[PDB]
Amino acid sequence: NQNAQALNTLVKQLSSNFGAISSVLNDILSRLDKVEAEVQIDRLITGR
Amino acid sequence: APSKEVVRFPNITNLCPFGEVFNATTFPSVYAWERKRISNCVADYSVLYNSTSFSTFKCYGVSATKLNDLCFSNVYADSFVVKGDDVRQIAPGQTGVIADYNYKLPDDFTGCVLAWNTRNIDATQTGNYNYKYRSLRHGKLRPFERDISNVPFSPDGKPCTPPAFNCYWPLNDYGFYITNGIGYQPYRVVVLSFELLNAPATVCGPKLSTDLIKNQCVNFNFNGLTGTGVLTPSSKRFQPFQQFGRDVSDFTDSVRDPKTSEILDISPCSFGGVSVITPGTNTSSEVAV
Amino acid sequence: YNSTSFSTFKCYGVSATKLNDLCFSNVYADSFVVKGDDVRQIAPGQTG
Amino acid sequence: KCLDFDDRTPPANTQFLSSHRGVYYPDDIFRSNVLHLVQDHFLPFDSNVTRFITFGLNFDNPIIPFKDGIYFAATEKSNVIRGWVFGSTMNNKSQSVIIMNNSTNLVIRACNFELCDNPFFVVLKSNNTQIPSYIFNNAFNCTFEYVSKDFNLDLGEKPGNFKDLREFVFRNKDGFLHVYSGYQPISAASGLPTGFNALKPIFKLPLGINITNFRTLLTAFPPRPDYWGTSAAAYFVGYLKPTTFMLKYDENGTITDAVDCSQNPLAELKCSVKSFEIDKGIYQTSNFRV
Ligand SMILES: *[C@@H]1O[C@H](CO[C@@H]2O[C@@H](C)[C@@H](O)[C@@H](O)[C@@H]2O)[C@@H](O[C@@H]2O[C@H](CO)[C@@H](O[C@@H]3O[C@H](CO)[C@@H](O)[C@H](O)[C@@H]3O)[C@H](O)[C@H]2NC(C)=O)[C@H](O)[C@H]1NC(C)=O
Ligand SMILES: *[C@@H]1O[C@H](CO)[C@@H](O[C@@H]2O[C@H](CO)[C@@H](O[C@@H]3O[C@H](CO)[C@@H](O)[C@H](O)[C@@H]3O)[C@H](O)[C@H]2NC(C)=O)[C@H](O)[C@H]1NC(C)=O
Ligand SMILES: *[C@@H]1O[C@H](CO)[C@@H](O[C@@H]2O[C@H](CO)[C@@H](O[C@@H]3O[C@H](CO)[C@@H](O)[C@H](O)[C@@H]3O)[C@H](O)[C@H]2NC(C)=O)[C@H](O)[C@H]1NC(C)=O
Ligand SMILES: *[C@@H]1O[C@H](CO[C@@H]2O[C@@H](C)[C@@H](O)[C@@H](O)[C@@H]2O)[C@@H](O[C@@H]2O[C@H](CO)[C@@H](O)[C@H](O)[C@H]2NC(C)=O)[C@H](O)[C@H]1NC(C)=O
Ligand SMILES: *[C@@H]1O[C@H](CO[C@@H]2O[C@@H](C)[C@@H](O)[C@@H](O)[C@@H]2O)[C@@H](O[C@@H]2O[C@H](CO)[C@@H](O)[C@H](O)[C@H]2NC(C)=O)[C@H](O)[C@H]1NC(C)=O
Ligand SMILES: *[C@@H]1O[C@H](CO[C@@H]2O[C@@H](C)[C@@H](O)[C@@H](O)[C@@H]2O)[C@@H](O[C@@H]2O[C@H](CO)[C@@H](O)[C@H](O)[C@H]2NC(C)=O)[C@H](O)[C@H]1NC(C)=O
Ligand SMILES: *[C@@H]1O[C@H](CO)[C@@H](O[C@@H]2O[C@H](CO)[C@@H](O)[C@H](O)[C@H]2NC(C)=O)[C@H](O)[C@H]1NC(C)=O
Ligand SMILES: CCCCC/C=C\C/C=C\CCCCCCCC(=O)O
Ligand SMILES: CCCCC/C=C\C/C=C\CCCCCCCC(=O)O
Ligand SMILES: *[C@@H]1O[C@H](CO)[C@@H](O)[C@H](O)[C@H]1NC(C)=O
Ligand SMILES: *[C@@H]1O[C@H](CO)[C@@H](O)[C@H](O)[C@H]1NC(C)=O
Ligand SMILES: *[C@@H]1O[C@H](CO)[C@@H](O)[C@H](O)[C@H]1NC(C)=O
Ligand SMILES: *[C@@H]1O[C@H](CO)[C@@H](O)[C@H](O)[C@H]1NC(C)=O
Repeated sequence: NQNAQALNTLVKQLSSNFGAISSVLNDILSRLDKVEAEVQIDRLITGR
Repeated sequence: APSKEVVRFPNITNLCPFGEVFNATTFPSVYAWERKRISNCVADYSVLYNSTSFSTFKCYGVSATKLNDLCFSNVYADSFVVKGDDVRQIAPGQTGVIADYNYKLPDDFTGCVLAWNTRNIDATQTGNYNYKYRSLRHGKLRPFERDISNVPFSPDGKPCTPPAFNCYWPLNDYGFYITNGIGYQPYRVVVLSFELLNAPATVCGPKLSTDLIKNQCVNFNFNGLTGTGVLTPSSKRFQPFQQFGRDVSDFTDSVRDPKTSEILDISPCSFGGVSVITPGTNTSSEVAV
Repeated sequence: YNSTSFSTFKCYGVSATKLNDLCFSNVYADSFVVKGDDVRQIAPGQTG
Repeated sequence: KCLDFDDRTPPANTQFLSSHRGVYYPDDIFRSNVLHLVQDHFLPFDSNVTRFITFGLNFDNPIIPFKDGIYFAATEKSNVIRGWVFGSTMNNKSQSVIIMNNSTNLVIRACNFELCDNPFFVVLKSNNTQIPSYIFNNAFNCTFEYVSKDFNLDLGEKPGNFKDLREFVFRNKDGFLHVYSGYQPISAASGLPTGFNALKPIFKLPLGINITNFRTLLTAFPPRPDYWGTSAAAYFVGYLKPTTFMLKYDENGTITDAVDCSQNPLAELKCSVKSFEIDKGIYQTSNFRV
């Protein structure tokens, strides 16, 4: 159960914004150009 | 790696009413600003290039260079006229007479602000006093809320009659003259507000749709939401007000086709563990996988 | 609001919408005149 | 013209509980087989709801404050409740919006209404025909107008218990009046039936109006051309508060249950562990908050 729960919480943590406008990479890359997208994606990369 | 491109936008044939909004014959006062809904059209704003020059163009929540590749939900255009000095107040987080008592933008505004000088038509040699703004009010307006009441104002907050010494009418008239300075010249402002990638949309950028390819890794663009994945038929039943579906990870895992209304599941292209067995690079360059 | 119209109004270290709810320490007002082109220079980090 | 009902018993403002009603869909994203935590303006579980009735000498249509959005339930059997007026001053000095079923269309109009102090529709028991009535005396600054597709409402008093429970949630935010709605068949003689029913979005009106008060629109049943009467109907009003809810999406993607995290320590524990089922034991919860 501990192993399964660790993996499942890892999966669920992908939904957490880390100070970024959204946790969905595709949404960010669809709305924002290279620079602002880079800022948001850097936040997401740090969090993940 | 994806090999093909799928683009699915809804059946839209008409151009958006750029001439009706940005080229209207009359504009409201800022205190009585008017809102107009926009739907079922192509937002090919390059047509504006030949007709309109914008002193101010600022977009929030979206990059200016992505507008051509998106579809917009709940599109509204708010139109009014202000002073040149007051144009800076049409933006989130501002203070001043306009942002306090006439027109307030939300902190989380998504959309764009366009302003352009209108001295030639909105100003006269004799002075045009048709445009107004509220100069006194008991408290500040809430975002996107309107107050067109005209009742006498008293700073003590009691019923009022104009003659009394502590009594003022709360609406002031802009005086727009031809010989005015740039800060006292009329500017027409259009605020476009919309949501982008969370609901059905009927206003779309000028893009060409392709055939729906299924069971193949593709680069897809559904109503402006881009990604890479494999599309399959879905058993999910979306409500009419739902356009996208998300899993526990917030990944967009389903979508309703804009044209056929079919529900399609989206899956990642990459999958499966791989390992490499080697006897040592010095011994050999042959590997097993 | 009734007397002055400001071409430029920029606040640093504080949000314009909170000014009504604060008390200010050691308040000073520096006053001068410049060219229109030079107004942009009245800001931190400028050169000219 | 505007008619006044004389010798009306004052509203009693009887109090009941809301049980688990008032939940609506927080967004437009499809979800299924998932527990979703969301903070928003919800009606807290088992909150106080005020009842207003039309029966006998009671014609309860007072001005009720809006506060931060409301939940409005209607228990009826003869379609007595027809709509609402939302506004601030409830007169022609400010903008108001009327939402009403006039027995053939749904009409939403935002103008400067010279609202009648006693606005109502009129239905004749003799042959169940609605007669033209007055909801307002005048209107001149209309900013929003909407008329739906034609239909036919079933007029006429009916016997038995209340059969229809119609629920609405009204929320004014960022210049939009959000209206969520839901229907339920009931067989209740009186009171607000206990249960759960997720409300779906039906309107997002771009009104941009300052809304602080509202008054329900009802229909009177005059027995004679100069006297006023009433048929049985009831409605209930409750107030939304900012709070955190854990919603449950089932296989078809419908909200079938919810937990109000602030109701009691057990609900807080359920929201923290993200599950409707808690095992036996002792669990640390939030420190005592005031
Ligand atoms: C806005 O509405 C007011 C009336 O007051 C409003 O409506 C009521 C039904 C209530 O809901 C009030 O709370 C609400 O404020 C209009 O003022 C009224 O105008 C009428 C028509 O001109 C006046 O009638 C006249 O009054 C006198 C005698 O009393 C004589 O001149 C005439 O014989 C005639 O009866 C009425 O007095 C006046 N006041 C009231 C209290 O009704 C107001 O005109 C309207 N504003 C508009 C239409 O712009
Ligand atoms: C809301 O409704 C009120 C009441 O009808 C409107 O006020 C009215 O506006 C008209 C049009 O501007 C005014 O007419 C003009 O008024 C002056 C009189 O000196 C002058 O410009 C013209 O000769 C003409 O008569 C009218 O006086 C005014 N009425 C009142 C009682 O104030 C108001 O405009 C409406 N608001 C909106 C936002 O539509
Ligand atoms: C929506 O409209 C209502 C009704 O017009 C507004 O309520 C009004 O709010 C003002 C400002 O807060 C109140 O005036 C002030 O009240 C006290 C004394 O009562 C004091 O701060 C000042 O001297 C001044 O008088 C006013 O009383 C109040 N009116 C009512 C009937 O409650 C409300 O502000 C509007 N909301 C928005 C968001 O614009
Ligand atoms: C959107 O339109 C398409 C295409 O149908 C029309 O004819 C095309 C040649 C072109 O002129 C389009 O713009 C027209 O709308 C409809 O697609 C239908 O469905 C199948 C796939 O299931 C498609 O391959 C066929 O071409 C179409 N068959 C028909 C129209 O009989 C689609 O249904 C339209 N969607 C909406 C919401 O109106
Ligand atoms: C909710 O309201 C009740 C009172 O409702 C009473 O019963 C109804 C059936 C109807 O007859 C109403 O008119 C009655 O008033 C509150 O219950 C009491 O509230 C008072 C005042 O705060 C309190 O002192 C008492 O202890 C409460 N208990 C009883 C048994 O009456 C209740 O507090 C209200 N809820 C909230 C959150 O305010
Ligand atoms: C909703 O889906 C169900 C099947 O899913 C189960 O029941 C749901 C209500 C919900 O509890 C899920 O988590 C469950 O897994 C459908 O139920 C059947 O629907 C058919 C018609 O399609 C009907 O004839 C059957 O009686 C239903 N009952 C069973 C036990 O299968 C239900 O129809 C779906 N709702 C719709 C289609 O509106
Ligand atoms: C309910 O209201 C609607 C909308 O006002 C009425 O239908 C309108 O009637 C007016 C006045 O005759 C017409 O000018 C409009 O064209 C109608 N609009 C429609 C049909 O969409 C309808 O008659 C009303 N029903 C009643 C009073 O019973
Ligand atoms: C009284 C002079 C000294 C300053 C007082 C103390 C602290 C700062 C207070 C207010 C700063 C805002 C000044 C007015 C500019 C905004 C008005 C407008 O946008 O038109
Ligand atoms: C000499 C031309 C090529 C540039 C030289 C190399 C690098 C960049 C050097 C300087 C940039 C500033 C130019 C002057 C503008 C600032 C002066 C002002 O604010 O008035
Ligand atoms: C608005 O449209 C008319 C008609 O096409 C055109 O002549 C005019 O130039 C447009 N607006 C302006 C400000 O010129
Ligand atoms: C742009 O406007 C000019 C001036 O009216 C006109 O001659 C020209 O044809 C227009 N071009 C397009 C592409 O509309
Ligand atoms: C604002 O200034 C005008 C123009 O001088 C004057 O008439 C009015 O009384 C002033 N209002 C206040 C509230 O000081
Ligand atoms: C119903 O009764 C009213 C009231 O007398 C009458 O006007 C009408 O003609 C009757 N019949 C109908 C509406 O079919």
